[PDB]
Amino acid sequence: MDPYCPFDALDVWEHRRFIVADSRNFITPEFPRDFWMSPVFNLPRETAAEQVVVLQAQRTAAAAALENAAMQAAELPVDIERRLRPIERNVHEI
Amino acid sequence: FGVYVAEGTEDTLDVQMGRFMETWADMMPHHPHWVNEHLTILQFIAPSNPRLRFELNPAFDFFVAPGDVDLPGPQRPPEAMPTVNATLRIINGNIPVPL
Repeated sequence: MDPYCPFDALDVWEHRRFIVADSRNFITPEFPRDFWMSPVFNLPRETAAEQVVVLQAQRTAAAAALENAAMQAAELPVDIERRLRPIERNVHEI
Repeated sequence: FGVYVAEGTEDTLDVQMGRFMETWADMMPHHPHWVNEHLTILQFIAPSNPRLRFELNPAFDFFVAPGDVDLPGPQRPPEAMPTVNATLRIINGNIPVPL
């Protein structure tokens, strides 16, 4: 599991002012790796397929309601022509 | 613990509470310092107090919270860099007891 390395370790005694070829040490945190929990991708409760099914069912319900509105609102011209024509004839009777 | 808020999970509040129980058993790796208010004002003012430099204005609190995380978020705690966030201390009595 350990990444491979030709050099095990050596003894280095750094100074402050004369760090020549200023490197970038790999910093490490101080909290134990036991507190650093492993990652888990929390899967969503629903799937996009179930989303499609539910949204399509809702679209079917909305379309049924819109069709009901259409059949109730398509007769209004029929009401117009059923109500005024007898009255227009009555006015013509004068 | 005291800075993260989660989501409802469409549950019976028993299993939903239940899982929170064991996730809480180890959620705090250490002492959350915000529960240590038994100390007197003398102990509080002392520089060994860590939360001193997280108190700069009476109207707000200063604290560490997950960064780049929208609250509330998924109940499983996301891991990110710790950052500093502040809130409104509306209640004047919410000022720390030593103060």
